[PDB]
Amino acid sequence: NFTLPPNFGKRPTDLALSVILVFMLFFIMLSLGCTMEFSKIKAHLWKPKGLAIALVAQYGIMPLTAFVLGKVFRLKNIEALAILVCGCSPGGNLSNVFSLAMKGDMNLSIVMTTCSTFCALGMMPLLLYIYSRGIYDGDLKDKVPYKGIVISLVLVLIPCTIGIVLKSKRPQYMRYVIKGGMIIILLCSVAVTVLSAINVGKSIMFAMTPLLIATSSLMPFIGFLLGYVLSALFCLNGRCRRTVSMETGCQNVQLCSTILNVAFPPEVIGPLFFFPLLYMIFQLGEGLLLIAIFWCYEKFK
Amino acid sequence: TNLSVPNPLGFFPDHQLDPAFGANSNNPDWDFNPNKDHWPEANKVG
Amino acid sequence: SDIQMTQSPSSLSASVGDRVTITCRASQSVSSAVAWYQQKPGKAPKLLIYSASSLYSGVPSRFSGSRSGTDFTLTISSLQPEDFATYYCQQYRYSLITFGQGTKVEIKRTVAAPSVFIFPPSDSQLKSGTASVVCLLNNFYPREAKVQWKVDNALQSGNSQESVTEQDSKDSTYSLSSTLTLSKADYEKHKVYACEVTHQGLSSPVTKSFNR
Amino acid sequence: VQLQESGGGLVQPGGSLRLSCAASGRTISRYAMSWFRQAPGKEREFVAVARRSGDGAFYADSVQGRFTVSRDDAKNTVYLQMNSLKPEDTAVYYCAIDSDTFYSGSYDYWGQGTQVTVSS
Amino acid sequence: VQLVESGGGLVQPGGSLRLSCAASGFNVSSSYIHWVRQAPGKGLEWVASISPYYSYTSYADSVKGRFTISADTSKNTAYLQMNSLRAEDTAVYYCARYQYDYYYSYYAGLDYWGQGTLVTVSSASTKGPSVFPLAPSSKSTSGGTAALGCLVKDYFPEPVTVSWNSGALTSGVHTFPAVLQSSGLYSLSSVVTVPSSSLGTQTYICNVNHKPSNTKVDKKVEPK
Repeated sequence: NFTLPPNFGKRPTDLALSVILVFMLFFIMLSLGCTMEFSKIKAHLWKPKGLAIALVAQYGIMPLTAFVLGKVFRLKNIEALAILVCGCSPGGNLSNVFSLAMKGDMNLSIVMTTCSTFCALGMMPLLLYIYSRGIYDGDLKDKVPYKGIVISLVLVLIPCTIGIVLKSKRPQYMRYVIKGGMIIILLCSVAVTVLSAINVGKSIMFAMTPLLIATSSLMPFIGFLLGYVLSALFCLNGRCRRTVSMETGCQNVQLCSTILNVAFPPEVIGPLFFFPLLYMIFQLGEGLLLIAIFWCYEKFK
Repeated sequence: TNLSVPNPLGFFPDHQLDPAFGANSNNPDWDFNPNKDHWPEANKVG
Repeated sequence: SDIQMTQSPSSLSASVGDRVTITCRASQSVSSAVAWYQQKPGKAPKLLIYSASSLYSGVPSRFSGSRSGTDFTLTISSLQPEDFATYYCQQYRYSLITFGQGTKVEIKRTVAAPSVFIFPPSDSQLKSGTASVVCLLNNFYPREAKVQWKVDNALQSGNSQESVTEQDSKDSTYSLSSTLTLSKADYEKHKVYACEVTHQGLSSPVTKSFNR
Repeated sequence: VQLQESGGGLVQPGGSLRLSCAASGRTISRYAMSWFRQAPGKEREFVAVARRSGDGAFYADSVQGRFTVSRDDAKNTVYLQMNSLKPEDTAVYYCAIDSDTFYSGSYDYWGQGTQVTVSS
Repeated sequence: VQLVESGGGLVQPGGSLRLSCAASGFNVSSSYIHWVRQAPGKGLEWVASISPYYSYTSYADSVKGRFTISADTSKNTAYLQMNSLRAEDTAVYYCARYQYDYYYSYYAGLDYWGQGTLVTVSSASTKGPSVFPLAPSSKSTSGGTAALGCLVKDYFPEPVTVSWNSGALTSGVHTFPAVLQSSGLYSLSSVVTVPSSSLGTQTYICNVNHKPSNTKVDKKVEPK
């Protein structure tokens, strides 16, 4: 009894949103390119101590948390499979923003996200095959976008490199560039919120089951907490710990949405078409809440 | 059977870094898996 | 990418009151999503069993279903005179539905040797410009025969067609006619025409020939 | 390829026998056998055919309801089990194998056969 | 509950035809309508499916990109539209529903099928059949059995009726199925048997009819 509004995915508003998101990505990456340095990235890649910790934390906490949340809340097979697919996904590129708002080591946020989206090529089908047994009796190894992952990695690294060279060579226009980036990001965010609201309409009221909301709100917080705790167990300096926490918590959500749609028909998925959106709107909320808490603490310290 | 170019800041299937933006239009050629799975074990808690 | 089915018995023959077991095997795990149809000749298919174990309403109690991993079977407790038809196997747990090859249950009786006749082309057809030679196989029960055309101890291929009638109502026996169609030059060039027909009930092939 | 037929003898009317033939050439799985009776100096006639494994056991018309045919995949041997013998069954029973996978009837290799006579 | 098809006919290769499935007794806006094709003398094959509620549509591998299936919830019909019809698409087309099971939540057998409309594609045109009598041999298993015959050739339209002595001969009459020649036409054979008592000392003639034309040929089969 769940059906999306007619002609979903092809109306002009959805095209407007899908074009606005690309400008979001380009200008966010260009702005973040004004913080990183090539020499420090080379140092962080030639002395891998926080990078391995980030990889271990992400790929040993997020999939296991997804599996445990599926087995504890007594979810359906399709819901548990969606959660598990949304767990093994790479770190994504919101971790860079959340580690910028918390005074992290930006150069390492780029090593962990590029390396953990290139290790994803190998470790996403492996973890899916290891964990999906007893849930799905099928092949999910040929539906992972390998070529898409590589192309996305290169296309995401391009604007960051542009920003890095701009900072290194011509710092005269850096202030204007960063101000324009911030204002464009703000405008495109105000655009995205209202455009997504109009696009979704009343069809989201069918995708707010208490189990779905509870799991999609408990997964990112547990990711944050466990990433921070495990990074602190290895006595890191206080900034790498926050970067690791905010890279373990945040996930590349679009991969789950493009895998579920390829594997399953629109009627089997049902309300789970909106679960990636719930994950995004809860991880944004938790990131903002933690940023506010951190800044309130830093004021008093 | 999946050549979608994912967008990190995305939450819908039609959020891809393709300049042609053919996913939002008709005949979107990004999922070459016409043999979907209608599996009946999708409402069982086990 | 399609999910093939390998329905094992092709032309199972069982008389009235026997037991029939048709086995359908899926190349991939299709869970419990197999259905069995019974298409009588000349009519639309009906539904007998769905989910590979249940029973569609109205079907008599003779039929049954089973599933053993990926192996599906259909069992008829006791054959009836209206149970002789073609049965198919289906799948559900995939978008592209694939049927089965089909099992034709036909009546059983004693083996009867065929009667072979030949017919030279008629004069009117000869003056029309074509020469068609027809060899008839009359009233042979086991429908497995090979017809070979021979002229001057030479064998043709790719220039003959054959059609087999269904089981007779009373005698329950078949009938096959093989036709050789030739151009005028080929017909006039050769001298003798013979047909070689082989059958299980025939110790040695019987050859019928005619001279122009 | 070659084969030999065992059994063969004289029995009272209404008796039974186990006319059998092994296969010393090769395996008979994927192939088929059949039995042929040879009336003395009259003709060659067909009595029973063994199809492939679990496919059919077609018999002739005269022997239907009395005879029985079984096959051994492991030993490559078939048995022509008879029942309620009559003087009309006096013949030298021959053997052959079908060389076609689709039961065409291309009986290539025959056998020597055994003489069976019903003694009243 | 019943499904009815319409639109079956003759289509030249490369042409287009529309098949309608006038569903009655339920609503297509929620059902799951299928199209199943049976080639002449072959097993069932799958063509295309529609789920109008979710607007999810899937086609088979052989007809992917040439067949288009639609639904009309206003008129309660399902349409299959074909383009570039190859010569191998001649078959009978069935419209099938999709049963739903409530005790075990998933689809069940395709319960209801339509009668089916014969779609035949070929570049030939209607032509009357030609009758070539098959003269029985004087020495052809001489005794109590003599074989006659009467062969009809080179007619395109599939239906054709054959009878002997205007239905007065129904003993051992065999009417073989029509066989498609490589030329694009059809040829059929009819055989009867007689006690060979001077060929039954009676007149034996064919009675071949052809509705898609105007032909009634009564050829007298005489011994050679």
